[PDB]
Amino acid sequence: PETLVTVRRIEAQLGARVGVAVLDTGRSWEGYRADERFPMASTFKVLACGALLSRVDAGQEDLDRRIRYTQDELVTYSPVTEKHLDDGMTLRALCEATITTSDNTAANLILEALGGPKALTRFLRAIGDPVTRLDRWETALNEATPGDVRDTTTPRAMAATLRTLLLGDALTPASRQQLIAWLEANQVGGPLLRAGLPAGWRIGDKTGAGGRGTRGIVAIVWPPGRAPLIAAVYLTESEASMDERNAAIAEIGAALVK
Repeated sequence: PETLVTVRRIEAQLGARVGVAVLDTGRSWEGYRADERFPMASTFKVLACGALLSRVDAGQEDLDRRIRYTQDELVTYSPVTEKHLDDGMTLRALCEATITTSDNTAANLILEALGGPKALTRFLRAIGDPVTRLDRWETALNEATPGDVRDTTTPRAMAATLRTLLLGDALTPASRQQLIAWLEANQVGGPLLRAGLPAGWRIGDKTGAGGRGTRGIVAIVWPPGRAPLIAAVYLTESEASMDERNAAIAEIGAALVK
C-alpha cells in the first residue's frame, strides 16, 4: 500500500475526491475509488480518437477527409484549428491536434464526425465499457457539477478501455500505433506524470482540466524492459489551486513508480 496513504492524505489535505486505477499488462491489481465516477475533462479525447480510428479501420471513415469549418464553430482553446480557417484540416490532423494540443474545436469536429457524444458512448459499449459516457461537446463537458454522471468514466473502466484501444484488439495495429504515437507526443500534461517519470521510460498520456477543480490524466507507460502499465488518475471536488492540484496528481503518479 502506502501509495494508498498518499491518496487518502491528498483527499484529506486538499478536500478532494481522488480516483486511481493502474493496470499492469502482469497479473496484478489494486485501485482507489476505482469504480466511482469522475469527470473525464480532456481525457475523453483519447477515446474519441480511438472511436474515429475504429471507423477508419472499418472503411467507414477517411483520415485524409478534409473538414472545412468556420469561426463561429471555433470554441475557446483552438490553438491549432484557428490557424486553418482558410484551408481546413484533415481528420488525421484533427486527431493530432486534440491528442497533442488538447485543442477543443478539433475535438468537437471529431465528435461530429462520429455522430455526436451519444455515438462515442455506443462505441465504448461496443468495445466493452459499461460506464464511461460522453454527453456534451467542448467546452460544456468540463462543467463537472458533483453527482452529475454526464461526461464521466471510472478509473477501472478508463484503464480497461485504454488497454482495449492501445493494446487490445478493438483497433487495428495501424490505429493503435497512431494513437500511441499521438499520446507520446502529448504537450499539455507535462508535470502531472512525465516530469517525475524517470528517463528511459516512454510515456504516452492525456490530461484534463475541468470545473469544480477537476484534474485528470490517463497514461500508458513502458518501464525499461517491462510490459506497459496503464494508469488513470482523477481528482475533483477540490478548491485547491491548479498548483496544489497539479502537485498531488504528480505525487500520486510518483508513488505509482514504486
